[PDB]
Amino acid sequence: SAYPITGKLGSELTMTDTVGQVVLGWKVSDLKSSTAVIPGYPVAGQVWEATATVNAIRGSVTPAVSQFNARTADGINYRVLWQAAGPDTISGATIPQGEQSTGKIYFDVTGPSPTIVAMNNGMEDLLIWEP
Repeated sequence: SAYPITGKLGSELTMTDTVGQVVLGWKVSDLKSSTAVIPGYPVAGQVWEATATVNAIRGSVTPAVSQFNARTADGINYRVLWQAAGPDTISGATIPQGEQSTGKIYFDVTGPSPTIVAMNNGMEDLLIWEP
């Protein structure tokens, strides 16, 4: 597979999905230890956050926020705390072509600190943002 598409934190990466007839852009930036208290969530480690923006380039897009993950370089993975409580969380609402949607996503970091964000759809890694 030609996936994943890799680039830098702070950059917007484009993915074309012709099965869904959509094109979207995702920006991920500002991955960092958070002071957010999520919850009613059972946090085991330290809450981390990133700021994510989805861009509906072609078609209406419903962002697949549950696909996000924070990772270390060797590959330890922390699932997004999709959606749920979390302050100023990105909306999961569908956005029409030409609009964008932004907000925070959170992670429960229980090991080494992450430096990477990756979107994975259960089948493979699609988009990766690294230093």
